[PDB]
Amino acid sequence: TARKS
Amino acid sequence: HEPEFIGSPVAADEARSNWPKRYGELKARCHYRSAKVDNVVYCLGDDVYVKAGENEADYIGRITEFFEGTDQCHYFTCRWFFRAEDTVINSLVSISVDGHKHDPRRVFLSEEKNDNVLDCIISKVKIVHVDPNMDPKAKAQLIESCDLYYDMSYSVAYSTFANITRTATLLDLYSGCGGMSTGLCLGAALSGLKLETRWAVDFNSFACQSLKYNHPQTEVRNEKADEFLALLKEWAVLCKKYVEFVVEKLVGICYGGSDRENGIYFKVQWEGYGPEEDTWEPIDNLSDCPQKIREFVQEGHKRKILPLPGDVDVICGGPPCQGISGFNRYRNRDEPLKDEKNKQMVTFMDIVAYLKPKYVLMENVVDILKFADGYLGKYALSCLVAMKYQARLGMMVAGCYGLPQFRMRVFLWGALSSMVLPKYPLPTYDVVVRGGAPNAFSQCMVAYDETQKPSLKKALLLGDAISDLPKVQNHQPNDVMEYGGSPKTEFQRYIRLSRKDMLDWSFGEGAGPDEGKLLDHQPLRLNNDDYERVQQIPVKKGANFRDLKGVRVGANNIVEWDPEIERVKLSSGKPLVPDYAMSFIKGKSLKPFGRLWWDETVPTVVTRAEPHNQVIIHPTQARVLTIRENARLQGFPDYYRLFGPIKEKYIQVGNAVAVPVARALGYCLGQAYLGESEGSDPLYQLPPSFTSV
Ligand SMILES: Nc1ncnc2c1ncn2[C@@H]1O[C@H](CSCC[C@H](N)C(=O)O)[C@@H](O)[C@H]1O
Repeated sequence: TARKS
Repeated sequence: HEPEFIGSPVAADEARSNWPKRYGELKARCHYRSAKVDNVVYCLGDDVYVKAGENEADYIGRITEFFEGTDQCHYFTCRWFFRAEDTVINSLVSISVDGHKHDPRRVFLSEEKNDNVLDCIISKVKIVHVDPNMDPKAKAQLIESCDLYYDMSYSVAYSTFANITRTATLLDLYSGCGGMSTGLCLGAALSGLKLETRWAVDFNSFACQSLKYNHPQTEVRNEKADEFLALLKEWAVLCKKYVEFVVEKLVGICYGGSDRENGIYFKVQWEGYGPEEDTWEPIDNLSDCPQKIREFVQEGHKRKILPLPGDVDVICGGPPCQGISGFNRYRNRDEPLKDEKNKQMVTFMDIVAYLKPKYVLMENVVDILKFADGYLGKYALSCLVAMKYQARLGMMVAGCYGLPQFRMRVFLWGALSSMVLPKYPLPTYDVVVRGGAPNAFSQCMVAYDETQKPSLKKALLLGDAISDLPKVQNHQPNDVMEYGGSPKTEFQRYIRLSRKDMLDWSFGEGAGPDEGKLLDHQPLRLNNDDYERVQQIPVKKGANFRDLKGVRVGANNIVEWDPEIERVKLSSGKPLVPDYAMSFIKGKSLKPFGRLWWDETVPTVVTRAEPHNQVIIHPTQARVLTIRENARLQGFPDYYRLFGPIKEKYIQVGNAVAVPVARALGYCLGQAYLGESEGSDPLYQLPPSFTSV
């Protein structure tokens, strides 16, 4: 679960 | 089977140079150029599908880094691609405009970056860059060979979709009296571009009368936008085909109309008749004189009385959207377009779709970004993007450009990929912007950040704008009069400049009409009761209806009748203090019959001039603010003449886009248009030459 932000 | 970096490490010094922040949030022990995940090797520059959260769409990224973290974990860094859904456009990918859809295989390269454990990598993707301006065939060949493609970038700031003497025609939709277009052309002139409003469309006859007076050369059409669109369509075919009481000439054309069923009509002037005798006859009623129809079409086509596709460089508009605030803030949200009349938004984009202008400027209220989670705002933007326009969105506060008001509006740029996308001009006045930004579009406010302190001009107040104007009364029938004397302030010196000084070429060489005249200095004529009331409002800062006889403040700042005094009545026998005033804002309002002061500003100049629910009474004179005073507050040059009944004149001013705002935008347009723009910063600082003297 990459984490885009 | 467990992810492992491959090849030798990037030279320690080189890694240090390339990626400084990693040495000295995540920190690196060393960088590699490659990694192997599930039996497939990836390299810096490879484009890759990345695993996201449970049940969320895979991210799409360009690998920029491969490094071992100080936590001895294996990471990779990506510069993300946005799917159209992934942008601000969101759920509005599903819209289409005249057959223009969002290609699901079109992405946009962003500068957003994220780190990840190597095991999130899913697979490689063939993503190619297609030059928007490359030849059409090659372009299809390229797109043919790929999994995904991109022709533009996406930036979160100002929702920017962007590529990776001269004359220009402009078309003003929903033109009103021409606030936006007038200003645009003026700014443009300063850029060195000669931009002229060639056609204007508005269904209020008085607004048109105003625009046509100040811009004689422009083809001012008093009709509905949708009718104008239809007319255009039929005009196309007419050009392709090129076609007693006696008919001398055909002077006009229109499609449909107020009483008339759809279909073309021509305006005929009859032999021996003065104008004002000309009338509209249907197209087939004139099958009699097909030659005269010819005279008109060929003649109209050469003077370009109406635009065919390609004829219009710029389109600006302020399509009305109502029911998106107040009582209507909460109604009809699911299909806002079908609903009510947010419909003009569709029509606007329909005309853009039909004309395909090099630039699009779309103005509107901030609520389009709030109502139904910014639906209308997204819709406008989505349309431009599906039509393959570059685009950006920004919010501009009028007072920031030299006006005694705080009028925040939304402006949407569009530009063909063959054109340079315009920027937003920074504030020139030290008014401060608050948290007014819709968290949906949090990054579209055009303002300087606090981090940067730049010296800006002192914020303008009401006195700064109207202190030089001569006294007049409740009833003032003269729409043309003499100034009492010279202007007193820098602002006053500016709005009293002639058309030439303003670089306003509407009348070409030579001065226009009304030079040095005070126009429309007339207030709403209050009826005898209202007039009697304002006459009783003390002249002092903060004065309002509470200052009227027989009223007092009860506990909790709630207005009351003073038990000691019986209701007062005017000569008419009506109450001096009206009932609505007593209940307005739960009886806590200070607005009814409020008097302005020189100290103050008018947050938003509005279309109605009644003193009932607003502070609109002149500081010293027993009257409401005059039309011209509202005009100045709105940044109109003093020479810009308004026509129609007074109420209609107020409506015109109140609807308008603040001229200085439009002028600033005009400048940015001029520069982008002339290719005299600079690299890709969303914001542009106007030069010294602009701003003032
Ligand atoms: N259905 C319609 N067809 C054409 N014009 C319309 C219209 N509905 C509203 N309008 C015109 O909407 C303008 C929208 S207010 C526009 C102010 C203008 N942009 C300026 O800066 O001066 C007015 O002309 C309003 O009457």
